Amino acid sequence: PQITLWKQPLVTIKIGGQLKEALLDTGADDTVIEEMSLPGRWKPKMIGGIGGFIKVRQYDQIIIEIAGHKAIGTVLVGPTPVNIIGRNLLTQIGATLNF
Amino acid sequence: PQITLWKQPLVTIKIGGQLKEALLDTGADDTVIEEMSLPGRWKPKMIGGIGGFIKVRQYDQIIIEIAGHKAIGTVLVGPTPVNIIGRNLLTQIGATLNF
Ligand SMILES: CCCC[C@H](NC(=O)[C@H](C)NC(=O)[C@H](CCC(=O)O)NC(=O)[C@H](Cc1ccccc1)NC[C@H](CC(C)C)NC(=O)[C@@H](NC(=O)[C@@H](N)CCCNC(N)=[NH2+])C(C)C)C(N)=O
Repeated sequence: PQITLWKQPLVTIKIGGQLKEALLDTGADDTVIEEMSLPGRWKPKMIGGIGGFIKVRQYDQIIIEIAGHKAIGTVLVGPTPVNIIGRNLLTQIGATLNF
Repeated sequence: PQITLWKQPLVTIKIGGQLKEALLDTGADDTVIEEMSLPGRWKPKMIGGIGGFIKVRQYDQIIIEIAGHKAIGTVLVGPTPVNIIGRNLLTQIGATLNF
């Protein structure tokens, strides 16, 4: 849909069968969720932003539904202060901000 | 001017008289520019992100130009790894997420 920004762009997502709330983040390359149990083998990685770098577990080929829109890709799980859907997944669902 | 999210949504902005490039970040409640000498009375602030907090100076009622669009607002200046336009300014240019 068309989402304005007077409020944070939070939507609901379903991963690993459970619901969770996440922020549509245009400033992130990747998708990162707070620590949870996800089926599948994972690989340790480091990612950074403001503040610095944090360790996370990278899960490849995760099926995720973001506002009823399916994507299947890389999700990173670790201690992010907020769950964010980055461009890696936003691209999959056809998100554009525009002009 | 809206955050064309796919490849890093970077655009030209004008602040304090200098031409700059910034990342349009839904998910950035704030705008934070690279260290620079802006005249104007400030307030010391601490903003948090991915891996922690960063000390920045807060300037209010700052006039900036985002992809040829005029906006006025609170700009924070500090040791940021990239210039970030946050929702506080994105809303004034009418930027929206579309999928
Ligand atoms: C595919 C490559 C992956 C490998 C990895 N890549 C990265 O780490 C890439 C560059 N990082 C990013 O893209 C990260 C997000 C993590 C990620 O995407 O993986 N982006 C980010 O962290 C971007 C800013 C940024 C962009 C580019 C470079 C640096 C920084 N900010 C995202 C973030 C979202 C929010 C939900 C936490 N927003 C902010 O950090 C803004 N903060 C705010 O708006 C605060 N008011 C939010 C509350 C914080 N406080 C609290 N909870 N008590 C700030 C910019 C004013 C690497 N190691 O190089």
